[PDB]
Amino acid sequence: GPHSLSYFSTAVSRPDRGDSRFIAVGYVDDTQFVRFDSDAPNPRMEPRAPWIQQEGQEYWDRNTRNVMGSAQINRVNLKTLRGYYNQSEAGSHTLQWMYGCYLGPDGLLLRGYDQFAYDGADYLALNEDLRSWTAADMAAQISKRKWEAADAAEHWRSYLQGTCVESLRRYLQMGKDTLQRAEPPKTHVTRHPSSDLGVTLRCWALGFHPKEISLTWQREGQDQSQDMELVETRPSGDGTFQKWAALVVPPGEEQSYTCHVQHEGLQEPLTLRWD
Amino acid sequence: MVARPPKVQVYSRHPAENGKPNYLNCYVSGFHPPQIEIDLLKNGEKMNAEQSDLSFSKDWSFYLLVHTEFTPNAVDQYSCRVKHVTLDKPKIVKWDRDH
Amino acid sequence: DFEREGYSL
Repeated sequence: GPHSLSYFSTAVSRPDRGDSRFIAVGYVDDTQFVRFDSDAPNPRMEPRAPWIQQEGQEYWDRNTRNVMGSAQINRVNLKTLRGYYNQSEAGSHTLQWMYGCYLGPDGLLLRGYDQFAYDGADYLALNEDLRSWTAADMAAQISKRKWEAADAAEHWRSYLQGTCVESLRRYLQMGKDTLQRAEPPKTHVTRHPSSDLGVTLRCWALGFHPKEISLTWQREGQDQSQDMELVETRPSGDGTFQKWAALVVPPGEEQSYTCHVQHEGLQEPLTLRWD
Repeated sequence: MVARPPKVQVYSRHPAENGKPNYLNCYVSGFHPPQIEIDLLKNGEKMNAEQSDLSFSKDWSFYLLVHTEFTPNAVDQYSCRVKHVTLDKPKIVKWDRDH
Repeated sequence: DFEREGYSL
């Protein structure tokens, strides 16, 4: 698994108030570490993980200035896009922006990205060459031509290849005891009534980190993915995660079924059954 | 361009044991637009629960965690109530110790 | 370390 540093920003227009709101969050891997909210009084970039608090005032001042300027540009972007699409001035719209870097095994950039969505749909994205952009429609073509004229890709390529991965490496060191710790899942299978003709087996994985995990059910060697309910992986609230996978099986046939768990905290894939 | 409805899970951090302090979570994901109201309820009454900073997944859908400390017991009922443009009436999910 | 946006859409 490549580590990553990622910033996720949401800009929302608020015509009834005459303004906009911009929220940004930063993550290393699955761990949030900073936030910014333009509705906050005196708004600043703020810490959200303990290990970032060792950064000095220059870091917080620079982060604040950078995210504040970005909030101002995105406030204007909401108006610009409303005009490109000839939308009413009364409606709220959403512009999301996400950029970040994944770290290769050699300490270089494995992949960088910088993209936007408007009202949930892809708008404009930096291609993996970091030299060119892909636009989703005629509006985004206007933006793309602007950004080709300005050589906006150079600003992003330089960041992604340089400071993004160097920052990431620093944060991985700062937070090594949590960020670089894999915690394996605690696992068990529960049994619940379903009907006359069925019982539910639920395979649980609790307390694991990172969030990536595989839970599958088999019956005597055959995978059951088509008939199982697999919930979205969910946060515990303490930096770990939870997941379950459930299947309705015939009454009395529980021993034919095995749950299979893969996670980077386990030494070997686990097989378990209801007991 | 169609709005995406929220998925909602309500669950405890740790396996529930009556009389043992714990944490109650309402994880709301997959939704768009981002305007949403998410309330944890104790016997139908809103709890003063902390909410995560707004974020989103790779597919641009939003997610939020609403959470608070609680001590489960044999009497109190907990749920999570969600209001969103895609929902005709508030979506209520009960806390079930088995989900 | 947050990079500022430099350009508008």
